[PDB]
Amino acid sequence: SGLDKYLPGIEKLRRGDGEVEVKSLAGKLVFFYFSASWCPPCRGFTPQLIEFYDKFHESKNFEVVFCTWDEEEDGFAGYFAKMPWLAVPFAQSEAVQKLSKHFNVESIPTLIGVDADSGDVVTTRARATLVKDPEGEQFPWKDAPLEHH
Repeated sequence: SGLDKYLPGIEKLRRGDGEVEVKSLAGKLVFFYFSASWCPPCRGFTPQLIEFYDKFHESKNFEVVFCTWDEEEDGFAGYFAKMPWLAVPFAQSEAVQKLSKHFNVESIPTLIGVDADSGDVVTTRARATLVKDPEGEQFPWKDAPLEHH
């Protein structure tokens, strides 16, 4: 895929106490969710993305991949246990730290959605738009063309 740029060499992701192949994300919009258990504004945003996800990840053809800023593995494990989507393994935090820099993530929560097939960036403002569009009437909230982000 186009995700090789963002998760170089990462062939699988965690899902629950299992694993899924990255290649299984083809054709979907893939949201990188930068968050952590210790982050105060993240605690109330997570459930709101969980509700959206449970509703629409199959019909709206998207996936969400937790990219943790947790540094303690029990914090990460505990937060990931409440989530219904995928994560970059805690053992591959270095890949998350590099992606965080790649997208200039300055604070969390932050959600970035990219096309899994081409790797283009489709939206960088979904954390701000989701809370005002719970039903996803403007999803995927594309970033406005012809500008900078």
